[PDB]
Amino acid sequence: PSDKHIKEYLNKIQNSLSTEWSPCSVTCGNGIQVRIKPGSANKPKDELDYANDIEKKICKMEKCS
Amino acid sequence: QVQLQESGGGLVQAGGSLRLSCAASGRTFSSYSMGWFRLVPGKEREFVARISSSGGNTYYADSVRGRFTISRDNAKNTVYLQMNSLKPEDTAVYYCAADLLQFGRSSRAADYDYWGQGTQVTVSS
Repeated sequence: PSDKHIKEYLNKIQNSLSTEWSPCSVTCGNGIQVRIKPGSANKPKDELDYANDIEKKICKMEKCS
Repeated sequence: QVQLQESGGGLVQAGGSLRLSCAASGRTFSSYSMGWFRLVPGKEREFVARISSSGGNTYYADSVRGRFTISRDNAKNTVYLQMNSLKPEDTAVYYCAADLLQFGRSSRAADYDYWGQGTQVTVSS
């Protein structure tokens, strides 16, 4: 997933960010999963640093048909 | 793909003030968080300030806190950096940068998506 894909997904769930892993951003192909890092728990939305506070991992789904 | 262009650099006496501006082409400026960075030769680009896409939240490096102000006019597709009480240590090429992330903090140059071409700012004692 591109930087644009990751950030546009964060913008969409921006008021739903929590320490819980999000679902995959896509149902097919490669997407991202995001969460607030446990060390950053309870940091309000507007204090979250993109690099330091938001954990991001790739989620691979089945190819798109 | 949005084009960013700075204006306002130049020579200024220590203790003086300067207003830099940065204009975005097209019709996407309002969807970006905007940032300013500065390049001293021999170091990485240093974060100066950031403003969310709405303009409701701003963030500063401690080296300019209390002296610089970042603001935006979404009607003009322009972001601004007002610099007061300038010091010789403020001498640098200043760059605007656009971030697709519309909220939160971001202080690393690598995590911004579009860049202007830089305007030199020189502060003599």
